[PDB]
Amino acid sequence: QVQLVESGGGLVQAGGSLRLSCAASGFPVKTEWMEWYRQAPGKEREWVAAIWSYGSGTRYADSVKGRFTISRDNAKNTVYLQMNSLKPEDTAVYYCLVRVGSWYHGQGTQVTVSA
Amino acid sequence: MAFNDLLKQVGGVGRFQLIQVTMVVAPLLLMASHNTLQNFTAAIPPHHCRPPANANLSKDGGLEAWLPLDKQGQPESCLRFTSPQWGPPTRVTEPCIDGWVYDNSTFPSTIVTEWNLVCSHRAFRQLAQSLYMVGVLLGAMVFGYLADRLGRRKVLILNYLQTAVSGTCAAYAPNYTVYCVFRLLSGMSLASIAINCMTLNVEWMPIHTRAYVGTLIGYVYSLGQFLLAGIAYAVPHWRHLQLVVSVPFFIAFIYSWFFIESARWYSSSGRLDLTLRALQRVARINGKQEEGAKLSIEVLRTSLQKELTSAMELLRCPTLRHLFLCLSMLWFATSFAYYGLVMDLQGFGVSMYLIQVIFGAVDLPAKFVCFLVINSMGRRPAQMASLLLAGICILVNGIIPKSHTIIRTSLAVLGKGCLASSFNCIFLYTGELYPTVIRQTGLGMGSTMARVGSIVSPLVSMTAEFYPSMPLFIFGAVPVVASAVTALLPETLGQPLPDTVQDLKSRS
Ligand SMILES: CCCN(CCC)S(=O)(=O)c1ccc(C(=O)O)cc1
Repeated sequence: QVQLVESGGGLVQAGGSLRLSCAASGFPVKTEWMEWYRQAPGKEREWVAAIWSYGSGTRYADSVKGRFTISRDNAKNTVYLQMNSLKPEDTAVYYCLVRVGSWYHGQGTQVTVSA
Repeated sequence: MAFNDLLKQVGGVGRFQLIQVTMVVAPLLLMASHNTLQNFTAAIPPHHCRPPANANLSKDGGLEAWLPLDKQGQPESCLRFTSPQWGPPTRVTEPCIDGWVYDNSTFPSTIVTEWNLVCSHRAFRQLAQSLYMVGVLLGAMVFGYLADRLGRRKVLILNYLQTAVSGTCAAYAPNYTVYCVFRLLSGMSLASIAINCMTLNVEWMPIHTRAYVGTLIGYVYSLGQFLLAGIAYAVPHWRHLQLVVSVPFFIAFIYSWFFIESARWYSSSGRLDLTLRALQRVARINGKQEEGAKLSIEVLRTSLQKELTSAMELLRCPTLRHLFLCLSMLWFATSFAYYGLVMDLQGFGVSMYLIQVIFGAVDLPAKFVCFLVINSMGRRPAQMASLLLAGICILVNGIIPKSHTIIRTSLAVLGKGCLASSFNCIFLYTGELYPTVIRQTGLGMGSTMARVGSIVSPLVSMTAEFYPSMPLFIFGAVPVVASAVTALLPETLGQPLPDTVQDLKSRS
């Protein structure tokens, strides 16, 4: 099958940087659509950023444009996601999919912004 | 002495010779309308999965927790999440089995909105056009042969009635297959009326009016496609617009009941009593009777006897088979590319009405340019030119990203204009190239293969899911090859106009 274990959950004060990565298998990091979505407590799971196949392009969110960075790594078949100047409302449970619509969904990683 | 002599005795410019032709060509406007119609009827508005009704649409997050975005930040076409949030305190994706939600921003309700022809089994939209064009070809064959067996007035009446009823019932069609069969019948009638218009008008007109007939039919075609532009700008609903473009055949049938049958067909049919009656009637309508009084049964009997006195031999002769194959392949490629170009305007960005009217505008200058080049430089070099510019237009439109709009639209406009010019050029060349023995059958074969290409055009365009623009790639690849083959064929700037199969090798 395909595994999508993600790690990087922790509590960091606002303005810090946290690197989040998902351990993928069964496919390359540049052969399929790759996106990471966030689900805040009481909010809806909204798309944040994505990485296409073969580095076709990079997209972000309207509230996240110029706020976070989405990167991939084909060596370990993982995508490293890091953000700078975390907003107080950025605290959410992050997750990763397998495509723009795919049968594989990540387990989920929760991060805390606090103050 | 021939029929042209007695016609010029009657005239050729009189009141009848204008009212009959203009009335008979009047429905060609709506013919062009119906041929293009699927473009304004089968538009696909932006759409997405309908969220399940069990879950709340307000407190649960809104219209974003169920519909993944696309590459451009738009909702997915035919896919949705099973759950809004997938938290542990199975399959996640799911097709829109709870229906789809469209938008009424520009197009209120089209066929794809009425029957949900998206994603899986989305090819039915192109299937409808392909089957309509299959009906066109079947009509142009079988109805043409039936008309040759029986006549022209009655066949025109049947075509009018069939077109009107088929259009109305297709407008009020409950199920998809019913609509497709109604389109089949509509094409069956429409191709027959289209060809029989030209054949009747060329039969009733003198020898020095064929160019007049051609330019008139081209002008009416362009004005009718402009008329569709206007009508689409008027009424957006598909049912109302379908009825608006279907009724004028129904009303025109009433005054169509007063057509005059082809006197030449009657003479070729072997009977001359009704022929003499027809000439007396047209003389009465033309207002002259003293000269037509001398017209007696023996008068035209002594006048029309020289002319009175198929495919197997077409394919048997090697040179004739070769040039027929080249000509028919040219017809196929030209018609196929033209309808592939004109049937698609979704990825043009601009409004449908504006692109349609500019398409209407470009045709007349293209006709002028083609006439000038054929009367000054020649017909063949203009032919391969027009195909080269059309092909390059199509490929560069395909490769250029969708973001560019003005350049894409102008380039498609130029491609369509030069393709219509190539259409006039190929018709003229085929008419002036074939020997007189098989000239009519050669025109028929060219038309049939052009209809075959037009038939396969929607089939090719259906494969847009494999790659978003490779239908455009094929549309632009076909007539480059067509120009390549047309680069080799005998040239007709010596005005030979062959009449016997033995003459073609003499010229070349
Ligand atoms: C130069 C006149 C050529 N004509 C043919 C007369 C029968 S036409 O009237 O312009 C015409 C009709 C129908 C179609 C089509 O359905 O593809 C295309 C062209």
